[PDB]
Amino acid sequence: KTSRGEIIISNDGHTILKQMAILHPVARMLVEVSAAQDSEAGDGTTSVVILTGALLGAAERLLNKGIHPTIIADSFQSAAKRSVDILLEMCHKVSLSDREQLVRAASTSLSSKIVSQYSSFLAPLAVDSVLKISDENSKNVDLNDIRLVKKVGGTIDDTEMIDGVVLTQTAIKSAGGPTRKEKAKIGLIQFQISPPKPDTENNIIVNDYRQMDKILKEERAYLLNICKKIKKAKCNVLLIQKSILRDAVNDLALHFLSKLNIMVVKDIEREEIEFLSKGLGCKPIADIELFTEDRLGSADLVEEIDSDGSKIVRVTGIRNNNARPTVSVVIRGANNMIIDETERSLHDALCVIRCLVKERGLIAGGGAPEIEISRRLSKEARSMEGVQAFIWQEFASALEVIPTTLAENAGLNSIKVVTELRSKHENGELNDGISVRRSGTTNTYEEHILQPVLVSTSAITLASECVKSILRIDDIAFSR
Amino acid sequence: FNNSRSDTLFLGGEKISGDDIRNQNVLATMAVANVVKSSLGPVGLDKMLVDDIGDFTVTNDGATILSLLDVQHPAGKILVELAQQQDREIGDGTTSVVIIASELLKRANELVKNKIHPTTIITGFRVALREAIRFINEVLSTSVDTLGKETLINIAKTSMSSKIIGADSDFFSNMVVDALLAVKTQNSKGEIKYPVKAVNVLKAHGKSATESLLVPGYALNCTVASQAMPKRIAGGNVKIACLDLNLQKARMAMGVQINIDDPEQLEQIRKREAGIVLERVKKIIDAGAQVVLTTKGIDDLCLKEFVEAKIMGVRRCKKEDLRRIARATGATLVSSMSNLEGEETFESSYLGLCDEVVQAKFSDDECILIKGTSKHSSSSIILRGANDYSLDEMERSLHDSLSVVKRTLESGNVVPGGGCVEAALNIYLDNFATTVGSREQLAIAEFAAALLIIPKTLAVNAAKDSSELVAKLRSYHAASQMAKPEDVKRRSYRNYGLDLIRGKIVDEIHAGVLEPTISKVKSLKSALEACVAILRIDTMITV
Amino acid sequence: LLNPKAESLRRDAALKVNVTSAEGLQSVLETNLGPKGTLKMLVDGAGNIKLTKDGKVLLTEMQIQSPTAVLIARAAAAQDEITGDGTTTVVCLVGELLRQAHRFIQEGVHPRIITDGFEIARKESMKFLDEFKISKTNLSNDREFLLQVARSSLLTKVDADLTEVLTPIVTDAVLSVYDAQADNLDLHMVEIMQMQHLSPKDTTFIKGLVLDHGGRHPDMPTRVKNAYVL
Amino acid sequence: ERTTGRQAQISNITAAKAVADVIRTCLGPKAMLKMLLDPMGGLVLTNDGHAILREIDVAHPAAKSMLELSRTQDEEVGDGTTTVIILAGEILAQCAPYLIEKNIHPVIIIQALKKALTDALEVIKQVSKPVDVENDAAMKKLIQASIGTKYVIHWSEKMCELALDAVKTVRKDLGQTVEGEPNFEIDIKRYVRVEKIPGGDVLDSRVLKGVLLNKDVVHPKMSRHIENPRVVLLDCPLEYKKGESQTNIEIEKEEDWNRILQIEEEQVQLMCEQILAVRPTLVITEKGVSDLAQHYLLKGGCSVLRRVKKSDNNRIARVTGATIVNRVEDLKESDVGTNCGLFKVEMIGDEYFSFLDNCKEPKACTIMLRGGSKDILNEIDRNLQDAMAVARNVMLSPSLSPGGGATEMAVSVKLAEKAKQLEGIQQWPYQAVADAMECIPRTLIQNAGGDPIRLLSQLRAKHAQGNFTTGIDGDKGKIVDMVSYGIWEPEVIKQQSVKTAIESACLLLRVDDIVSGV
Repeated sequence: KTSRGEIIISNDGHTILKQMAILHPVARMLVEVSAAQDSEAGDGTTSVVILTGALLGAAERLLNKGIHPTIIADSFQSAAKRSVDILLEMCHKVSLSDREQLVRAASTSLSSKIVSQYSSFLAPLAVDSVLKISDENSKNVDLNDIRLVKKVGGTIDDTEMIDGVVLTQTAIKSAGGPTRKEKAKIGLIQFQISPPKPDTENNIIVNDYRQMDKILKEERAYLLNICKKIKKAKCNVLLIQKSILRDAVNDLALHFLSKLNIMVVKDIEREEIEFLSKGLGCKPIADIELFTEDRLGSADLVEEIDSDGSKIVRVTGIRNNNARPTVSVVIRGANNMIIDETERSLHDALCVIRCLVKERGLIAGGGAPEIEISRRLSKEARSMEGVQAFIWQEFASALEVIPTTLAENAGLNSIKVVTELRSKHENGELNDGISVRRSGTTNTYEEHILQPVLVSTSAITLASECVKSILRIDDIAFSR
Repeated sequence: FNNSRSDTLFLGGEKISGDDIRNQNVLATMAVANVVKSSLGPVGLDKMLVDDIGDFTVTNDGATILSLLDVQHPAGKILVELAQQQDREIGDGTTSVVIIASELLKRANELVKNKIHPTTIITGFRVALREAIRFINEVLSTSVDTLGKETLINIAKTSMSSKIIGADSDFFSNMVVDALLAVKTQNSKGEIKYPVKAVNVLKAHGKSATESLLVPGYALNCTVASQAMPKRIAGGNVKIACLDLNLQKARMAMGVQINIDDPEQLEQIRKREAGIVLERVKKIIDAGAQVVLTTKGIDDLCLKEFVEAKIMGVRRCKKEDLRRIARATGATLVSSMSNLEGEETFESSYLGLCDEVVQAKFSDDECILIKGTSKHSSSSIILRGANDYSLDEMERSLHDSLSVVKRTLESGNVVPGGGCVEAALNIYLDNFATTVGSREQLAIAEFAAALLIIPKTLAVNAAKDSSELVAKLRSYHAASQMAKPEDVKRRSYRNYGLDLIRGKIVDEIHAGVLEPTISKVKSLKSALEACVAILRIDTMITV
Repeated sequence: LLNPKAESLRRDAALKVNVTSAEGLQSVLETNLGPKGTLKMLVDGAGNIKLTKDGKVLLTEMQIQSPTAVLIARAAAAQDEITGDGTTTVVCLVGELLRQAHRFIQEGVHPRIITDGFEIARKESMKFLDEFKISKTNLSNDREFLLQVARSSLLTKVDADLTEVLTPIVTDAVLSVYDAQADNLDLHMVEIMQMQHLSPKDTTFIKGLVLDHGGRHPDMPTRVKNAYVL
Repeated sequence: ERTTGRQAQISNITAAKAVADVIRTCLGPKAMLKMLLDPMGGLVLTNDGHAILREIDVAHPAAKSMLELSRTQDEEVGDGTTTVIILAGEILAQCAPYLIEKNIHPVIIIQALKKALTDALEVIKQVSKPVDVENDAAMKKLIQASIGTKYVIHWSEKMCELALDAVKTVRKDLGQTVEGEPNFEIDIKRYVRVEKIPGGDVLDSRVLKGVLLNKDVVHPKMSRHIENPRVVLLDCPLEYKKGESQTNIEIEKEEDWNRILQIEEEQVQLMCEQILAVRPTLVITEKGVSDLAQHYLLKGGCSVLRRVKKSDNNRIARVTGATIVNRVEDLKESDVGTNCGLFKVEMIGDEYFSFLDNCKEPKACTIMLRGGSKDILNEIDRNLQDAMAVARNVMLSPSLSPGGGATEMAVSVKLAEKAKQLEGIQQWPYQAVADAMECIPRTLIQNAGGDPIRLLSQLRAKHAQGNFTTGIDGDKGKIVDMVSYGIWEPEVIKQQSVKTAIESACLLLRVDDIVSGV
């Protein structure tokens, strides 16, 4: 229950920790880790927090033995680097050149949502969008370059990739709107073309015919002088930042820019100003005096296409060396709850594919790697000596909290299911895990449960960094 | 009690969890269930809703009470959303849905002391819910027992018991049930939707109330005006002309006085007004219409043409009646003859096909009987009785009793209520709980035993003992379901319900209590949707 | 059996408190009754001081929560507008009538018989009221008898020293404005004015009218006999 | 917030018991006074039951429901308002040990009260005696019970004639098995509405059938009497109108002023031609009429009457038949005012009047009240409605029942004897109803000073042996016969006393929980 009185509920650890409003400074680090968990891997924000609490619980036993937290934090560094190296040995290497593995990985992420049978066309959408922006050896690929456009109307089966770019706004509905342009150059104008309107008190009083023409000639000439400087730069399409305070583009300016054969799209959302300046490879224009051709783009065709009722503008063929294939995907649906859940479902599908691009390979989820790594670190702990050797044993026991909690939250017997994993993982390798579909221990690879390796890699990496930032705090004082 | 002020875990709000929040969820749904506990069923009683202003209101509807009920609680507001889900969809049965979810939470809290995990409690309910709908679908049946037994008659008999009409209702129910059964039509693409308003009910002063006759067709209340015209004509086939435009001499307006100082105006207005009304009749007798219905009346001179042609005219017809005649007789209401630049009746286009139109002589008012048109399927009821003062109360109660009958027939798939759904599914899930097992048998046993709370609290408002009736209700269905799957029976009869009017256990199919499939399936499934959402909350964070 | 912000007395206790509260007002107005009574002084709190032996004049200045004494003050409202004197006597008749009936209420007598017994005795008192009265002549030579009548009203409200001074003044004030016939008398024609810095025994009667603003000039004649008013 | 268990049933009984126990002393002519203490220094000493209940502030909603019953009961009949509340409160008190201590389900008690309601009304019909409603001398003695002991006692002879002629005016006696029984359709509120006229005499006050208006002829020379008048009713006034849209009239040239002056005469004349289309003999407009329309309708041979209230036009449609029409252009010729008796404009009390009356009984009328002053008219007004309410109960059925507790005891004796033959679970609450019927005359005994134990037991024994007409006297206080000593009450009061009290007592038992919320 928020302080404002709003009542919300959900099982997502990212939404819980965001609205939890933790005033405890050390506990606020778990929120930043969940933010980094969603920014890097995109999934596992709940398990990375639980793994942090286990290392803090294991550190409590280390402090009772007279061990200084510096060695405790330093031993977690070698424990995290070793756990990832062991995870890479059991990981099944996959490549981006195989399109059959990416569709199956995206289809399983879409089976957890209300939309299931319609994911047949949704799975290659996220796959084909990444394969164009992946190239090779690109490491991290920002999903912010993929823009999911939500429009009301249509259906789920209607989708257009439009890899070039897609805007959020319609075209001019007044008199003179071209609504289409061929061989266009698209700039980004943060300015707004309006008659002079100072922020102080102003008023227009016309008591005579000479006063009416005086106001009209000063306004029409001031608007035309701005329109003349735009034509000299050969600007076919203009994007005006949306400002509801004053007038964005005057109706007289719409008639002037229509005579000059210049396409006009106004009321551009301020959130997209930062996005359109990157993908289109253009630069922001504060003033008309600095507004020139060098900051424009290149567009073969700019048209307004309306599937049903949307009247959305699309642009193709940026044809720039600095601008690269930034893709904006349009999502359509009947009800408002469709395009919403679909956007969040495809966003999680993009995060799973993003994990495979930065780090190739995948592992079997359901607590499978947590059991085997804990068994190997227990055997490899004999190779160490001194205080650190006991930490390897406690670090292995701290990795078993994730598979134990999965058995507890699913109604299965806690102690029974965990022992079944240690028994089956001895003979087999990563072939068995916890699955809620079979209500027991079975093969997660046959049940189509696939967790990418980058999620388990980032969860262990962020856990070692979170526990470090915790134990390094020996005191707190008021500082203003 | 009331866990607060935690010395550790510093937050901007209080945090509770453990068995404290699980006990508050049971106490919250208990007070909400007690509000609708006494309002369950028709035997329930109304309650008072008091606001902060000091005013109040009195209503027995459980849906309006829960909407105005003030409850501050995370699980309590979930039941409020559950109450709004049943009102916006089904609109009835919200009282029974809350009682189901309330008993499930009380028995689920007992499973916590049994060391049963809540996910198994949730999974045990979901697996049982899918198989319960399958068992409900097996006991479903369409409308039956119309020949050899009486079902819809007992429906109209219980609905008329609160009115004077209930004395002769045994004779009156035969007219409403037989009519509405034959009036059903498929509408568009085999809908088979019974009409909500049909079979216009008339009244008469003759004899007693038991003389009411059911006419196989529509019957309009009006006379033939001049008696020189025959009351029975065209037995084999007859055409009825539906005309809203008058055949009477056309005037200018109700506020225009005729004052003629110019003898040219007297000849111009007369022959013009007389020439148009004769042109309207000329297009009738030439169209072959033996029956003419006019809403504004017919003049005397224009009617003379109908006397020689044996055409039956009617003066001052009701406009609301003739619009239904066009659908029953296949005709079309004629607004005006001024369409385009021509004047004519569009012969055979607006004339409907009919069998015979005969005037039956009745006491006091006399009506016009129309039987066997082209496509009608409809009928009419003319009530003869002591006086109109009673028939007006009978006609209003007949339409109210027709409302209960048309809703039961509107759904082609019904299930007997009054405890048949809860008791039959309880015994089935008892033996079915072994077919699953694996820690889920205890959840199915508690889910099945939670169904007996609906007939239990229902018999409490009837002053009858709920311990004896609910127990005996199980013994009757238990022995009835032993030989049922064997496809051989001797004394085995299922579907025994609970009749609280007479205080005895009888079959609700013959008693007249039936509920549609949409009512029972959505009430049981949605009750678990709000029940699971409450069981999934292990923690409450409040600023 | 109660409502919030409400107080109620049940059984006969509600009547006993109303009688007891009326007995409290009786003991207050028992001392000032008659010419041998006492002169009460009331203080509003704003600095005003009023000394009056009249019953109603005191009740209007006093604030009483007891609802029984409120009706007694309302009972005296019709006394001054009709009788004009004897409001204290009426209060003593109401209080003692409740005390004498209080003894019979404790014995179990229903108040209706007590109430009806007072109304029957009231009708019998009116019959004896006309027998005990003395018919006085309408002659205007009764001023000598009116001197004793004026003393009855004066001796009550004063110390009896101002009665002999006010006896010819009050008696001649009514007879002068009243012509001799049946008719009636109007007391509005008698004006009452006051001036300080003198003794009360100097009170004299004025046959004419007293004017406020006088002529200021040293040469104006003080005494003018047989002058024409303009 | 919420009340569960059997304690809520007790709270509903104590809520009605608290209201009943207060007004117990308000029953009878000997009823004791009550003193209400307001937060202000003022007080209310009157014994009127309806006046005290309106000044009492209660909390529990069942106590407010009893006050809502008194508001409806006071409108039906003039007296007996507290009798229903005391009766409904005692039934819940007598059934309190049966509902709580005996652990009886409330529906069993509620279903028993439905049978006891019919059984109690059948006894009243047997105890009541027939009376002649067509005798003018007998009805004046029946109304006199509500006349005397009031300011009108000096005019009682004139008050009984004014009340009898007023009741006979509004009532219409019709019955048959054809269209049903209207039950005479007597409505005091709307159709008996009176017009107080200052001056004149109380004897001069007459009850006229029709609508009385204070507006005279609006033209100096016009016909003041019409043999066969025809009334036409309409809403829109007769005068120069304006356009429904925006109208901007700017007149500069001197020759443009006559254009509006000609339109002013045309727009008024067009409204008059719509009225004269039926050739009426009278014109009655709800709003005012301009002087221009006065001359246009004067040439048409009709009288113009403006400024008539809307509440009067509804009653004019009964005495005339003219259908209310809003716009004058929509006026039908079917609105003719035929069957209108007299148009006489004769002035009464230095104020010009008009007569809409006729020779027929629409069940609508306006009583003409005249007296010595306006304060006398106000005393006659409220006393005339109370006199007609008593006469209304007599005209609704030719039966009278003995008062003073005779009818209350007559039902309790027959109910106890009839319940013994039923032999069911409902037999126990029937004795509680019979005990509640005995508390009403016992309340009169407690107010009369007599022994409630001795007089009640002896009065019940006289019903099982003697007649049922023996009640309790208010003035004396001893058991006496009501018929011989001239104490009577109509049955309609007894019909609404038993029916409304039991029906309200059932509604209070149906609520076992108090819901808190908006």
